[PDB]
Amino acid sequence: AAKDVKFGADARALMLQGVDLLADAVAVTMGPKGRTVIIEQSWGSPKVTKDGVTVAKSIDLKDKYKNIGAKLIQDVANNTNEEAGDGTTTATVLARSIAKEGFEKISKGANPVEIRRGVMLAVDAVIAELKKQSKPVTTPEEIAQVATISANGDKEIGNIISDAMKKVGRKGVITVKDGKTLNDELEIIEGMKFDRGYISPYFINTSKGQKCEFQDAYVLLSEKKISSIQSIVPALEIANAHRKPLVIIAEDVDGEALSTLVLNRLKVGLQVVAVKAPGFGDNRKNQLKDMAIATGGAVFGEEGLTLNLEDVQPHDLGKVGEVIVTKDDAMLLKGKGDKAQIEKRIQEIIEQLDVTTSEYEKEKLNERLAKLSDGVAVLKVGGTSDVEVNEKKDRVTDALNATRAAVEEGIVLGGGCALLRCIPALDSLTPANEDQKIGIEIIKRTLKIPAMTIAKNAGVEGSLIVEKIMQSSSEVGYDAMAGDFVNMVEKGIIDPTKVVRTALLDAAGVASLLTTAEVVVTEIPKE
Amino acid sequence: AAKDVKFGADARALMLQGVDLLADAVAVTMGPKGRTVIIEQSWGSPKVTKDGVTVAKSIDLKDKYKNIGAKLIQDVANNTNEEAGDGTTTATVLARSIAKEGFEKISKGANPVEIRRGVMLAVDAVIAELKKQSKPVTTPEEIAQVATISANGDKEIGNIISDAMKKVGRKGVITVKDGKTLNDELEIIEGMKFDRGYISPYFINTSKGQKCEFQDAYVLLSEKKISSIQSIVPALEIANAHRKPLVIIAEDVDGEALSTLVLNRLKVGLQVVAVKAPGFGDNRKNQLKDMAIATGGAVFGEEGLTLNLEDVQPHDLGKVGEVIVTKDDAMLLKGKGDKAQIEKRIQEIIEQLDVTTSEYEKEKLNERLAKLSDGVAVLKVGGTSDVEVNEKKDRVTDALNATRAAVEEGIVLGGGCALLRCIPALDSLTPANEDQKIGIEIIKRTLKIPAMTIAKNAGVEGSLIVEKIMQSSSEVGYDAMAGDFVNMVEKGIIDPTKVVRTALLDAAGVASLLTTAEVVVTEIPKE
Amino acid sequence: AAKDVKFGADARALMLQGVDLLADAVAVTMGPKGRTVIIEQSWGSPKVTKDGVTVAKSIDLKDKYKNIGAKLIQDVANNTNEEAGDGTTTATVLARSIAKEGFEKISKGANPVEIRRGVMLAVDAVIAELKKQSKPVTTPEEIAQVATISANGDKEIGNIISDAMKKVGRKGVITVKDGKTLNDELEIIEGMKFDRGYISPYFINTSKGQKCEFQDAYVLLSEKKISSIQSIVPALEIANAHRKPLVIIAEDVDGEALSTLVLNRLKVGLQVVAVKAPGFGDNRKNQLKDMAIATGGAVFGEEGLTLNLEDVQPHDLGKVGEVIVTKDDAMLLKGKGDKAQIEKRIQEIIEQLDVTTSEYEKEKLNERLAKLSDGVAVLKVGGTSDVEVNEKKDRVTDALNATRAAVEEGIVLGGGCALLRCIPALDSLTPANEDQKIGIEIIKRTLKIPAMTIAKNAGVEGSLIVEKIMQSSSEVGYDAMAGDFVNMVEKGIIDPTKVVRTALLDAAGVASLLTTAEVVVTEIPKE
Ligand SMILES: Nc1ncnc2c1ncn2[C@@H]1O[C@H](COP(=O)(O)OP(=O)(O)OP(=O)(O)O)[C@@H](O)[C@H]1O
Ligand SMILES: Nc1ncnc2c1ncn2[C@@H]1O[C@H](COP(=O)(O)OP(=O)(O)OP(=O)(O)O)[C@@H](O)[C@H]1O
Ligand SMILES: Nc1ncnc2c1ncn2[C@@H]1O[C@H](COP(=O)(O)OP(=O)(O)OP(=O)(O)O)[C@@H](O)[C@H]1O
Repeated sequence: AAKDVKFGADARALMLQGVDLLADAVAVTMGPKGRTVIIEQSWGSPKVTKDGVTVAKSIDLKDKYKNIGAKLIQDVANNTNEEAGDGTTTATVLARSIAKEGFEKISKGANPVEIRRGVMLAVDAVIAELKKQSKPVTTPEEIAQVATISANGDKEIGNIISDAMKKVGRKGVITVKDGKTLNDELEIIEGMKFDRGYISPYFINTSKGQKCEFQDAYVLLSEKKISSIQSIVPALEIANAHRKPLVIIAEDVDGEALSTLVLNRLKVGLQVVAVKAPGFGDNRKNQLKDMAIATGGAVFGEEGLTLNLEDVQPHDLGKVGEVIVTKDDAMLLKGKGDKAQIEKRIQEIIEQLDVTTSEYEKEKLNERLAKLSDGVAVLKVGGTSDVEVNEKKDRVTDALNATRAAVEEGIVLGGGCALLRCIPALDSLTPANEDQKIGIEIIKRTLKIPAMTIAKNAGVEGSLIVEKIMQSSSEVGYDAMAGDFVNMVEKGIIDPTKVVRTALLDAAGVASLLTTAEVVVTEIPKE
Repeated sequence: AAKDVKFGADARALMLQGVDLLADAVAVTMGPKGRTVIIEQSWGSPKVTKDGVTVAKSIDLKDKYKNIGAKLIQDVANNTNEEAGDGTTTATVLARSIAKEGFEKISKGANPVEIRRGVMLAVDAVIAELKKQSKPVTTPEEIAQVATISANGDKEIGNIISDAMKKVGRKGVITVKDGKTLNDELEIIEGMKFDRGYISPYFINTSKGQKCEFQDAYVLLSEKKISSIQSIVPALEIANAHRKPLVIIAEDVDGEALSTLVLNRLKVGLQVVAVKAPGFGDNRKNQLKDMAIATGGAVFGEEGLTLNLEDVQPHDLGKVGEVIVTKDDAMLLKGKGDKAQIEKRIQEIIEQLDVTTSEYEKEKLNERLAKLSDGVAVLKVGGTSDVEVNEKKDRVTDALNATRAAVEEGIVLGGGCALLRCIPALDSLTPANEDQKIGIEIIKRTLKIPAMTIAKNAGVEGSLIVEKIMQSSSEVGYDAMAGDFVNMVEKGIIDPTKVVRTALLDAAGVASLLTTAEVVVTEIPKE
Repeated sequence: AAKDVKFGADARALMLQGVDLLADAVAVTMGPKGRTVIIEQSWGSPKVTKDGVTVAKSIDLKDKYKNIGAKLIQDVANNTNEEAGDGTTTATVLARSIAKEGFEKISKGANPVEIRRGVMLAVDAVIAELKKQSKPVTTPEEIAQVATISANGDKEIGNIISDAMKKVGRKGVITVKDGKTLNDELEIIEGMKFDRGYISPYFINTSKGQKCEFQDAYVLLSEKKISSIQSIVPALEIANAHRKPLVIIAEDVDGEALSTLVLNRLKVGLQVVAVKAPGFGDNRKNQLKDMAIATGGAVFGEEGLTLNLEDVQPHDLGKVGEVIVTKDDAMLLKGKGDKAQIEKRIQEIIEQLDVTTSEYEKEKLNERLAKLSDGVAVLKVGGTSDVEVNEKKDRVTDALNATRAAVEEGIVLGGGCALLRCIPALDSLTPANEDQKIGIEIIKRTLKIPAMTIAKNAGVEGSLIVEKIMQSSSEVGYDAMAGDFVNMVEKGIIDPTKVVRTALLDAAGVASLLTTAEVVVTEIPKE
């Protein structure tokens, strides 16, 4: 596969052209006054999006050289998204500025490696300054303000997010789902729910809603399948002797056992129900064990210390205040397990969370903890059409990620003033040689880009706005939407520290490396 | 794959061109004086259709940028069709008008998102006004008028639909089927007809029509296959002892039992007949249960509380006044069950219908309810060729959907006056800022489009007609077909509220979102 | 396939063009002030590499004739990289210089073969001079200096490598792996770790970290799978009688023995744990023998002297001070085996090393030796993105290779002065005839190329710098990074002798042979 090689300024110019194209495409979506971007899909309706990463990841150029810069900027945006979940457009603009300055400052005697060293030094100093400047979050109003700002200045989403986290705690489980109505909703699921329905409709006893209901019902857990008639008779004997319903959670119920259950329920009125055990693999056993602790019962069929169903006892069956089972989902509301073991199980789960880190394992552990502790909340966003629902879901997810980040770390002035306030810190550095001085100057000049872009999107001269902000007091910033200088903290225009620092770090790291190239090798295009 | 990017005015112009082409193609079929569109088909005779959604879906543009607008308008039309079943052309024209007005107002200082918010606020106010203006449907005359207007001014369609809904109630089951004669027909099916034929022709006892006819006949319902000769003798013995016919509905009849039945009938004249069970699986079980309840009999072979056929009893067999069985269908006319049991079964059916919604499940539950309660109505449309039959079926389906919507909610003045009468409600709004004022003005100017289009299709000046309508009383409108101003309600020109509000909402929602684009990303055409 | 033939100066010019292109692409990355080269990747992000062999291996030219020279230079670079691991760019530049000089001197009467003979003679003399000038490496500071120089002036890598070699000896096992933090980290592994996890979670006894810890635990080693319950019980009585925990390392634990162990641990609290054996095939058996020797136990199931598990003895069980086992890895820290046998094992392994040499076999034997003697060290390189991590990892690997080469042999002045100091040796040769004199002259003039290139990359006249170096004292060269003449050894600018001599030998060997061509036969391009 023959290859083409270009030397010197030509390759840099072409790469800069590609970077500028992608950055210009992504920059028009920045600020409260930004505008959306339409992407043409290959199978159906186009996407109308306002996310920087989504726009960046859907641009590939014909020329083989510009595509290199496009790919590098895509990597910057994707890394920022993966690390923080927000602040991708800021990363893109910062990377573009750094790349432009680096390409402009090269000369015959310059040493790009030392320039990169100086850039990294300046970035480290700026990040330290940001960490000094931060402040924690304590009030729900701050949470609501962060959520509102991250969601394109929409107040309803912020209020919904604040209510959700208030109800299920700040570090709970929250998810976004497609709605079917015009207006969004918040639904909170409490107790134990595992999305399974009764096997046979004959167990229905409450027609309204086609649901089966009990009160103070014995709970039976069986890890393995229930096949032999001899393996159930003691349980029904106990339930009928103590005049209490019985809910049978087992891997499955065989034809003979199911026939016995249904016939007894029909002809004697004995209150009994059966549901499939939830989860697959080790998750099934884990959930069964957790239910056993929650309801104070015992599980049958464990490989270790196996217990036989033929010798069930009244103390082995857990007690639950309420049980609801329908076509699709089942709910155990009020367990009766002892508190100490519940707390110990919670402690073990949280300890396990820190042991092994994988998205699936971590998510499963968090879901189990939420089920066993406080519950989960579901956000359903509505709209007139699918395009609207998707576009709103993007913003809602951005708001959730930003709010979580603001819970983890403090908050700083929004609107790009957080970076502008760090310029003074760069005047205390002592560059070792000339190249590090060049790098420090590059970072100092680049720190102003975000606020300038936000002002530019509003249709006003950004440079004058920045000049005015720098000379004003410490807490004064520019409110793009209103178009006047206000007290940032009071008005609630705030941003998490994690997002800002991650964006700056990733952008600088990638762009500085890019600016040291001298030769570019590509493949000749095929016919 | 390489991709192309366009900025600002060029993308807007191309997308507007595509939208204009699609809407111009679709809008020539609006109003009573509209003309048809011929769609070329790749496997037979072309379609000659006057339906907006079909024309919208049958258009794809060679260029990529215009295709985006075409696809968005297709989404609008499809959403309106699925939600309401009518009013697709109105939605298309409203979407075009909103898109054009939004594009005409974008400038450097403009803020498209706030314009969208203002548009949504205005649309909500207008829909509230419409719901205020709505009035309920009370008499069959309004049903006939709605059906007639929905079917492009065809009185026979309205009369047929009104008669059908009178016969089978206002919420019965009505289905449209192709015809084989010049004149359309209405057929009512009462009792329980399930389209199953006698297993052996030897049971026929009436030459004319080759139909098996019985009076005051026992019915034997079996969920399991009848094969054993032992299991079938007792029922025949009871029937012979009581000297009454007997119809067997079962999963299937085996060689031995079938041979016994046929030979007994032939050599002794015993009155018997057997048919397959209708439906499959759980549906079959439910159908058998419903017949058992209706006929006052008992079902054998049920998995829960199973009853075996060897111990059949006289009180376990239902009685039906009349039984008709032929090669294609079998009908049970007059059941002999308990009225309270029937009422409870209907209550359960409707309650289940109120639990979970799916087209298949809802359709099946409705079919069972109609069979057990009032029956169904079948409409057969006539024509000289398939093209005419399809073109008329389109209108008949539109009429059914419009009449159903009119039954569900109120009715408002037709001919576009319903929207024209809502303009004053927008004059009571107070925009928060300039952008919301621009959006409100956009909707205020858009609300006149339907009347203007209807007038234009008639060959007169739309603006003059709209102006004259606006200065008249609150009850006067324009009769497009006749060509004079009349009392809209008195002449019977009315439309459902649901159609109007759905069209307005969908069109505004999609168009306003479309009008906030700044960039378009599309794939370069391949080779 | 049709082929094309070229004669004389045409072919030489074409091949020289190809060689010049490749060498120009590769030489811009030489010295402390070099610049990086970007390679376009077919499936993802491009590489940003400052590695000579990587650049050379990724250039192919459309023209058939140039590809010959490109391929020959690729061969030079690959051979140098394989033999030494460093000094690829020096080899490439030397090869270009030799090829150009040889091509320049071919005439009607010249004899290329004799020129090659003279070139080889001069190269041998220069290599002898280098070996005479070398000195051994003694202090850790020299190791740090060599690592820093080879790592492109990065002191952190040098310090890390020096510390690692101090900890795990100067001939231990060091591996480079991708990290997950901003800063590179050094992790040292001691004892014996084979990355195997506990068979069943029930064995966990330390809640924090979900680990299993024992002190002074009996060790049972079984080459073959332990399945029959009778084959594991006697060890259990032994352990429960001596009141010590037992660790069962075997090929696998079947459901029977596994059930016995887990049940006893759960119900009686007996301290036991089991793990799979490491590695496959003969490696597994060798590892088991090594553990047996270290712990002082005996391996069960050996093909020779097959010792059945039914007769375990208190003295046949290994003893280990500490045991840690978790979901992924297990560790035995302080074995109680006899020292003398440990030595005999070590001498046996090292004796086996020298007999057979295959990369897999050498790696495995070295791993076993390190595990049994001193342990291993892991170098984790940090970074913000994949490109940065790869770029740093290249330099780290080059530093490791250079440090190993400098430990194996001596060190010589860096910056190209080592070769410059060897020119006087060539003045003592007496060419047999004219052609050998021409070859000696070619090598004499070529020896200056590395220093000239390094000076050129810094942005100064290379000729003046090399001339001033040659006329100065022996211990004075040019410091490119600072830009002044200094004492090379004192400043710590040194290189290994192996790298220099290998690069010179390979470059001369290939270029001299290339410079004796007269006809080039190439395949005609296809369609
Ligand atoms: N009303 C406002 N006035 C001033 N600055 C604002 C205002 N609202 C948001 N900002 C600032 O603008 C930026 C928010 O824009 P945006 O959400 O597009 O940025 P991003 O996080 O980089 O990208 P995205 O969220 O699309 O991935 C943040 O700097 C936020 O501080
Ligand atoms: N004789 C009439 N005079 C005035 N307006 C009329 C008359 N007949 C129908 N209309 C109005 O014209 C529209 C009916 O046309 P049409 O059926 O093409 O529109 P649509 O409901 O948007 O689409 P579709 O063809 O799918 O039903 C409705 O607004 C109806 O109120
Ligand atoms: N500060 C310095 N001043 C002078 N010479 C230096 C300095 N640092 C390194 N050198 C010399 O420059 C050369 C380093 O270049 P480099 O490591 O790129 O060459 P290479 O070993 O041929 O290639 P590579 O390591 O990429 O495979 C070596 O000769 C080293 O001795």
